[PDB]
Amino acid sequence: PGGVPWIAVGDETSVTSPGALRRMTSKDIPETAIINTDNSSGAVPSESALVPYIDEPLVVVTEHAITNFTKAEMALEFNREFLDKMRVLSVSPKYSDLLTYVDCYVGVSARQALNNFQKQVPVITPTRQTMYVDSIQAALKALEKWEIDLRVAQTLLPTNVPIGEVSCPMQSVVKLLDDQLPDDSLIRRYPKEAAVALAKRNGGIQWMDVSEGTVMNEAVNAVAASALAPSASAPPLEEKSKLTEQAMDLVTAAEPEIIASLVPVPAPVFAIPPKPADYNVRTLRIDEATWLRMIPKSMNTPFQIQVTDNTGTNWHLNLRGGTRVVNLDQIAPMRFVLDLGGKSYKETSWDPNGKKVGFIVFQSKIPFELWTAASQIGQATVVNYVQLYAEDSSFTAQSIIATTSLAYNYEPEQLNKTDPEMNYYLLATFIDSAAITPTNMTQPDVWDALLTMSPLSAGEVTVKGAVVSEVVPADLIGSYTPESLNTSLPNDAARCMIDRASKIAEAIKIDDDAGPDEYSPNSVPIQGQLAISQLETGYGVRIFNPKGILSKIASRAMQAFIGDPSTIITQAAPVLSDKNNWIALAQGVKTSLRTKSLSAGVKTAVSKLSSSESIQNWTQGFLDKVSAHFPAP
Amino acid sequence: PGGVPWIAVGDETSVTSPGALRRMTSKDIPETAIINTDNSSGAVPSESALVPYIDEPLVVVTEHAITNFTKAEMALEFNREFLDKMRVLSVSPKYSDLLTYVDCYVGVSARQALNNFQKQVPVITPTRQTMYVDSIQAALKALEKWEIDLRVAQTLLPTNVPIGEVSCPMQSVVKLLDDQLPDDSLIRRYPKEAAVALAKRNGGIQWMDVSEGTVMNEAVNAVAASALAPSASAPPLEEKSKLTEQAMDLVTAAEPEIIASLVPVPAPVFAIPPKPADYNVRTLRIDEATWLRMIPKSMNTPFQIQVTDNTGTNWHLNLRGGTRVVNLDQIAPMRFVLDLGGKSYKETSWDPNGKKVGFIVFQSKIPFELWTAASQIGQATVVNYVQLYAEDSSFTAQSIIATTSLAYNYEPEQLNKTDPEMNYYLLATFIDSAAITPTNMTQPDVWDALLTMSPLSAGEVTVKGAVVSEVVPADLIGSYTPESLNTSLPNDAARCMIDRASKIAEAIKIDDDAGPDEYSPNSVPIQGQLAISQLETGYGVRIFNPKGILSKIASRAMQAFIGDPSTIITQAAPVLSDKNNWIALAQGVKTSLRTKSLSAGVKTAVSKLSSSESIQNWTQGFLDKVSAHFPAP
Repeated sequence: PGGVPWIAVGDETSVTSPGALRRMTSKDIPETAIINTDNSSGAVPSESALVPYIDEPLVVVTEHAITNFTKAEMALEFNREFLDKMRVLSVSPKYSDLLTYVDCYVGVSARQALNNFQKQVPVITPTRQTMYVDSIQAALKALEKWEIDLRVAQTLLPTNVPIGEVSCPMQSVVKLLDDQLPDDSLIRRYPKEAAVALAKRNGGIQWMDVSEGTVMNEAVNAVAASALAPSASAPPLEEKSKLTEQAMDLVTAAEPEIIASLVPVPAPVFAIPPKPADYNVRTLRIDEATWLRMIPKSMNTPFQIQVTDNTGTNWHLNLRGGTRVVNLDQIAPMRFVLDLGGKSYKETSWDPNGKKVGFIVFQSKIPFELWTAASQIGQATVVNYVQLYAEDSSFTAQSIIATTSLAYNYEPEQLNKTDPEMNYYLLATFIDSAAITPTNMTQPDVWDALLTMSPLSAGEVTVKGAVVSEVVPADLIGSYTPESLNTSLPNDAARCMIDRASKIAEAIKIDDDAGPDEYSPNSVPIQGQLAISQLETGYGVRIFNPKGILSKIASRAMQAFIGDPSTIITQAAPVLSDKNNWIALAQGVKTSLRTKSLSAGVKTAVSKLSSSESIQNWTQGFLDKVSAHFPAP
Repeated sequence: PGGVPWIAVGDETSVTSPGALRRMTSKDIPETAIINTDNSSGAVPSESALVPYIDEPLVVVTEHAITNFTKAEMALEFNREFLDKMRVLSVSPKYSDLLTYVDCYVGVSARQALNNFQKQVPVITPTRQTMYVDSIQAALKALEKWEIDLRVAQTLLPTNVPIGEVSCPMQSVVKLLDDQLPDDSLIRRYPKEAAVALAKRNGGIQWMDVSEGTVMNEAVNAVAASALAPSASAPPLEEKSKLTEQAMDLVTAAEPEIIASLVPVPAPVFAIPPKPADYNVRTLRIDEATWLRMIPKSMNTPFQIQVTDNTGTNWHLNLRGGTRVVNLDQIAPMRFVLDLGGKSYKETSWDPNGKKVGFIVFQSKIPFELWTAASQIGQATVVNYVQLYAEDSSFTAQSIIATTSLAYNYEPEQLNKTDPEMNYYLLATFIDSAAITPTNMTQPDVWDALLTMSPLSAGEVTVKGAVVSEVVPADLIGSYTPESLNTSLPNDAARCMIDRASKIAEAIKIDDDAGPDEYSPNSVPIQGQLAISQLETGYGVRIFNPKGILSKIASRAMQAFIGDPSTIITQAAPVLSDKNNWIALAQGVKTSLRTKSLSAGVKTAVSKLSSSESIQNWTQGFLDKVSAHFPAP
């Protein structure tokens, strides 16, 4: 049943009673007290001075429990011949001898025990338990180095054949092990023990008995090894159970009820651990990356400003048309690592070497692109900076900046944006103490490098470059242009949904061994979602088609999904763009995987035996070599 | 008890029995049917063909129905002698006689009635109970003119006195009735019916009987009169058990636990119906009223823009420095109504008469402070406009503009706020069909007016001209300047803290009767907070003051709170600036009322008495005038 035994003190209490039950202890059951535990293996100190005599509680043991603590005992008992050599655990534990039975009220809380009066409930003290588990693990610790030697013996040459059977003279095989087992092995010390230890765990390996001249099968797990056997027709039962589980282990952890939701869904339950993303800021098309800002080009204006850092060091820099900043608002607190290294940045009178670059945060009410003077920038700070080095590269007659790792990360906490009229801008540019001539340096920024972007808030997701509290996974399907997707933020909705939906794809592969252009238990749900869409009364030019074609289209379309999951959100993909196609896929994945009955696909069934029979030939191939180079009298 | 009777069908059920019971019906107890009902008053017809012959549900009648429904009957019998004169209702209904005492499982639910079983329970059907009040109620209509003419007889001359007794010959007083009662009064027709009627409800009025030649008291409500009658030294009980009632009732409405909350509190629960406010935009200090936006001086330029109306009509209106607008953002929709009567707006080349003014709404990303051009208004629409009339005023030789009602109700769901850097502005200026010379009219705006803010919300509370969904009543104390209030919006937290604390302010006065510079149970919770504060060492110079000083300071301050409820949101209020003083007062009123024992103030107790015998003294002299001018033979 489970829980803890109880005793009744009310003497007139039946159910739902104030003070009916109390805990059972060792004064209630004197036997369940640690002086009456058998001193087998010498666990309890016999000398009377060291025994506590203080009461201890009682816990109920379930069936499955003893079913495992008994099983754990046999970990020792494969190696018993070796244990006796080590003079340890002479008498086996026998878990059940540690048990004890009462028929008293059983339960976790007394309210539940009050009506649970079982019979012959096994019981044990917590201290007697700890006396047991350590004993097993004690011997397991003792057998460690012996264990490795047994494995290296078995794995030196094939002791198991996947399918069928093989044969080889014994004197030949032991001799080949003589010169390859390490000298410091305990097979060297104790052969006769190892020999019977092997034969307990392999039906093939036997040992004829010199007494009566008899040889026999000795292994103990005969019932186990059957389920691991290919038949004349299909693979072993074991993995055929396993595989369909792992498919359901994925479809479960990918929680399809979310990725199918046609309703507003909060961001955190939909977000997953995102991945870093990479960009080259200069090269972007501005009309796409909606999270960028750019001071307009071609006005001739150009000026200088001075901004300090946390230390207060005053600097100088330029701003000019064409310069770009990121709009720090709603950038879903993020991280910036920019590597200027590998570019030239050399002017006719401005060498990049020696100068400094850095990040510059901004605060100014006027929108960024309307900046035209030093007055309106308002509040600004320099958060980080480095000093550059330049190196000559393969392209002869030039030099090239060495590696940089300008770091910075964004956190809304410090900024504390409460004024609904505030603006926030980040920018990487040359920085120096002295002023810069407006024409002696002519770059608009230094954003012409490699930018690696990494998220910090995994509980908040942007969509189309804009943060949002909730998302609707249904409506994302078939709404992205690959121009846009490359310019997406690393913690975008699709990013979390592309790989999450990819997680569905592995299941389909692990279940579907279908080739090109034929139906499949997971390609067919699309097919139904196609036929009915045809038959309705609608726009355009209607078209009928026989099911011979309709069936292929789904299979042709599904093969895309495993081939690339990201294509479903790509705009106007032939089949997967539509949502009704998408949903009908994400339910069959659940249902098909729940109706399989210990089966592999026809093509997987046929191939695996043939791949298996091929190996068995190679096993006799190796064994036949063992004999010729190690004969027998 | 109460609820519904239930009859049994299984007879073998104890608890959680699914359907053991069944709703009893009038057929099961055929005494509760309308063919057996006592037809006293003759309500139900007496012809078989005109009778429902259909059963009805049963409802249980509880103690408090019987005590009151019957008690309602007696209010009829106070006027029996006229009812009978009208030959109606010869037999009084006797509510209880329409019941039948049964014993069954009774309860609102069959579940709860399952174990709730009773004995001799009153039962009635709805139709029977409906008819009973109809019998009562139709008589109250019958006495629709009698009772009015009854009261005027009592109210024409003082029949009741607050204290003591008075006297006047009955011969005289009746003679005063005859010449001052309307000829149509029912008492003119039926003198003796009135005479018995008044004697039942007034002990003083007692009639001699010619047979026995005796006379005695007659009133039927002597116990009731003993509640409203004062003692020779104490006020009446009823009006005391009535005052403490009001005071508690006001506090429970004021919800002291909110206005004493030390942590954040949501807005819609906190706020209550607001009152319209008024401001003078031209006269507010632009720094104080943060909900204002205005163009700097010193630009030297001036420009005109075209804006369309909802009807597509186009209009021209000019702009300059100091032209104030209002930030429609963080306003929690208001009603903007504008009046112009009483101003001049007359210029050397601009006669305001005949022109038009209107509210113009702006939508731009560009912040209003940095406008200079006509291409950066953004989106505009003349949301409303009205014509102008002019008349001459007390100032000789110049006219004045007449009443205007230019109104617009701000409503954010129209604005469709979607851009975090978008901006909204509202203007009030002149509008003309064609262009207007920027020079001949040099008013920056018409914002010199009497604008009335009317809130369109109660769940939305602004603070310091800015909205917030979370208010902390503790921190509103000592945080408003005498100016900052006069810049706030009507839907402010303070005006919500004020108009609520007034009821707490009003609550005190009904109980408390202190005066100048003496303590009270309600001024004392302040005083407890003062001793401990000065006792602990603070900052500056520690000073010491005996308790006599503290006692006055608390009462004086509590007078100041009663004098002006709005004294606690101020800044630097001498005593009430601190929350601990405010908090302790808040919790102290609840105790001070619940711990009264039918008590009343000590000074008032004398005053109530002393005032009353003056009323008696006045009354007697007035009765004397009756005998002087209606002398009995």
